[PDB]
Amino acid sequence: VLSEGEWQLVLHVWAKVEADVAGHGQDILIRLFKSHPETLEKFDRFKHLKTEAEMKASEDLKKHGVTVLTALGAILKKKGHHEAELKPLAQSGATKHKIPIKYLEFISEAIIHVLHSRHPGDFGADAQGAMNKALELFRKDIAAKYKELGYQG
Ligand code: HEM
Repeated sequence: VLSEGEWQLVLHVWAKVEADVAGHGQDILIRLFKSHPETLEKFDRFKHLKTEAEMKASEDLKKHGVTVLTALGAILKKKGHHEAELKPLAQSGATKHKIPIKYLEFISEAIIHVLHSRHPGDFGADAQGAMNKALELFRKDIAAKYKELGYQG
């Protein structure tokens, strides 16, 4: 659980993300694929992208990043009260895409990296701490939903 001031730091930087959801979405996916290339194997229509520039020119990738960040934002705004919003992600992660929690740690690292690269002035230690706790809670609660659906990833 996060304190009310921790949630405000999370939503404060998140408001900055929403000034450019598409570009943040692209930088996060690209950072994920580069840091942890195994993750790119989950995306059938994205593994023909061989270069950073090709990934940025792909409209489908950009659209996907907005879909990912929109869902994540809607969860964060619930400040922990996110069972209704989380359940559909658990279901497709556990029953369709098979996305292990380690891969959610990978994209969590990418999110922190890009937030610090773009917003250092609104993402110092305390805000990094708060966002870390929020994503930790996200992963903890999706793991528990994964197991209720019979996925141990
Ligand atoms: C912050 C964490 C994440 C969020 C909020 C998120 C959200 C979403 C949403 C909203 C969709 C479309 C709906 C559905 O299928 O559920 C999607 C699809 C997808 N996700 Fe995730 N995702 C996350 C992390 C990941 C990671 C870490 C992987 C892989 C390494 C992944 C792989 C996929 C794939 C393969 C699809 C299907 C895409 C298609 O080809 O149209 N996701 N995700």
